[PDB]
Amino acid sequence: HPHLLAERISRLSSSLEKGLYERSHAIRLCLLAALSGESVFLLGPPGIAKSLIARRLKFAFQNARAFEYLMTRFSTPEEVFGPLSERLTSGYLPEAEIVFLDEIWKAGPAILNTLLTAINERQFRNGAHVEKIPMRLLVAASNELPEADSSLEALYDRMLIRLWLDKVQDKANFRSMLTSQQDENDNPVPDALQVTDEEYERWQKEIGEITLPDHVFELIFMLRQQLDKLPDAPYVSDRRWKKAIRLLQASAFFSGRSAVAPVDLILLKDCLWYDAQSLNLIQQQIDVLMTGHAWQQQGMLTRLGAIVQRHLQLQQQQSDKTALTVIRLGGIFSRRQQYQLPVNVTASTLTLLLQKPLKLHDMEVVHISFERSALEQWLSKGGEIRGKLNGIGFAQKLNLEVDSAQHLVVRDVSLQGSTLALPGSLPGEIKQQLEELESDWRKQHALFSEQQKCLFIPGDWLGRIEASLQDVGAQIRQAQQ
Amino acid sequence: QNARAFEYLMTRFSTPEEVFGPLSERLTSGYLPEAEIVFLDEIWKAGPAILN
Ligand SMILES: Nc1ncnc2c1ncn2[C@@H]1O[C@H](COP(=O)(O)OP(=O)(O)O)[C@@H](O)[C@H]1O
Repeated sequence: HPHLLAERISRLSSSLEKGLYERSHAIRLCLLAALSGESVFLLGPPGIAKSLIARRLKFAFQNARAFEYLMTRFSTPEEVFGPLSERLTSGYLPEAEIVFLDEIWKAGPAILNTLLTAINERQFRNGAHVEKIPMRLLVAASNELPEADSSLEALYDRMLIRLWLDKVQDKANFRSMLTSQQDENDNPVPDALQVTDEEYERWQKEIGEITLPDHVFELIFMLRQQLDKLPDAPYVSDRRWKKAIRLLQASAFFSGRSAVAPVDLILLKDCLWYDAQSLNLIQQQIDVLMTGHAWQQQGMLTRLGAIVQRHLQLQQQQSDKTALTVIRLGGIFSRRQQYQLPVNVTASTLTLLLQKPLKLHDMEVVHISFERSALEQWLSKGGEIRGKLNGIGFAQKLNLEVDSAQHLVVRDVSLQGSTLALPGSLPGEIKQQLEELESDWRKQHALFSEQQKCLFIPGDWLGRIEASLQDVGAQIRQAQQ
Repeated sequence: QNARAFEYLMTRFSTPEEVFGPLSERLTSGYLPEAEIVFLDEIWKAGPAILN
C-alpha cells in the first residue's frame, strides 16, 4: 500500500507538466503544499507562467475552485473576500480550494490585516459568526521584494515555500515551448489520477504520524548553528523550522517511505532565503551539508586522514631496517659528484622519512618530500637545496649534507644529525582500519541509491551528490596501493 | 491547589463576549473574571473594547 502511493504521485505530476517546459520544480513543489496545507511563494518577472500553475493544481482535486486576483494599492476587501449586504462571499476566498494573489507587496492595510488570520486559523469573519475556509493551497506571486522594516514582512515570514522562477535558458526547450498546441485552459489530468475529498482529509492525519529518525535530525542539529554565527546569514525563527517538518514528512510519505529521509532536506533551499543576498548563502550552506555531513561524506574524510597519519607513523618507526645508500661516480670533476639510485627510485615528488625527529621552523616533521629534478643538481654541482615539510607548505631551505657512510644528514638549529631513509615496499593494522572504512562507504552509497527517486527532488542536484560520494571512495582506494 | 487556567489566542476578530463570557447576567463560568492564570497571546492586535 505505501509503495503504490509513489506511483500515483509520480503519474499525477507527469500530466500537469504537459505544456510547461523548465517548470518541473514549480509544479511538484505546489503539489506537495496542496496535499499538506502549506503555502508557496513565487518571485520573478511577470510572464513566466506564474498564473497557470495556480489554475492547474485545481484539476488534481475533484471539487476545487480557483480564484485569480491582482492586489492593487487601492483595492478593497469587498472585492477579494466578497461584498456585504450577511456577506455575499459566493465564489471568492472563504469558499475556494486554491486562491491566487498576484503582487502581494502592494495591497492595502485592510487586506493585509485580514490575510494573516486565514492561514493560521483558516477562518473568515462573516459579520458576526465565523466559518472555516477549506483552503488547500495558497500561492502568491509578485516581482519585487518588500521592505526590511514594513508591515508586509508579517506575511512573508508565514510563507514556507519561496520559489524564484525565471525565464527559460535551454535552446532545445525553447523551440517546443514557443510552438505548443496544448490548451492551457483544458483538463489534461485523467479522472483516475484525481484525488477525492476523503483522501485529502486522510492524508493530513498520516503526515503528522511520520516517525522522525535520530540520524536524519542530526543534519538540522548542525545546520541550525551555522546560520547563527555568520552575520550575513538570514534570521530563521522557530516558526519557520516547525513548519519545515511538515513539508519534510510529507515529502517522504508520497515517495513510498514511512520515515523521514536525509535526501528530503534539499527542499530547504527555497524556504530559508528571503532576498537576493540570502539566496547565495542558503544554497551554499545546504550544498556543503548535503555533500559533507549527509551521507557521511565529510565524516569519512576526517577518519581517513587518521589512517594515513597512522601509516606514516608506523613507517618512520621501522625505518631502521631500510637505510639510504648513495652510489658514487667517476669522471673528471673538481667536486665530489654523487649519484642517486637508478631503477630503485623513479618518482619525481618522492618522500623520504627520517629516524629521530627534529624541530624545523619551530615545528615537528615526520617525512620530507624532495624533488627528483632538484636532487640531481645538488648531488653533483652542489650549493643549497629546498624542501617542504610534511608534504605541505613552501619548499624551505634545509641543512642537507653528505655523510661518511654515503647517507643524507639533516641538521637543525642545535646541530642534531638525522639519517634519512626511503619507505619500503601494508601492515595488518592499516589494512584492518581501511577495510572497515570502505564497508561504511558502500553502505552509505546504498542508501542514496534507494531514495533518490523522489518526485520533489531537482534533477541538477543529483549530479553533485554522486560526484561527492565518488570522491571519498577514490581517496580511500589510493591508500591501499 | 485551586487554579483555573485560561488559554485563549487574542485575535483581531475577537469580541468581548468571548474572552470574558457571553451575556444572557453574563455567563462567565470559566473565563477571565474567575481565573487564576490567564494567557493572552499577541496582545498588540485586539479591539478597542477589549483593551479598555
Ligand atoms: N516558461 C513557460 N513555459 C511554458 N509556457 C509558458 C511559460 N511562460 C508562459 N507560458 C505560457 O504563457 C501563457 C500566459 O502566461 P501568463 O499567465 O501571462 O504568465 P505570468 O502569470 O507569469 O504572467 C500561459 O498559458 C503559459 O502556457
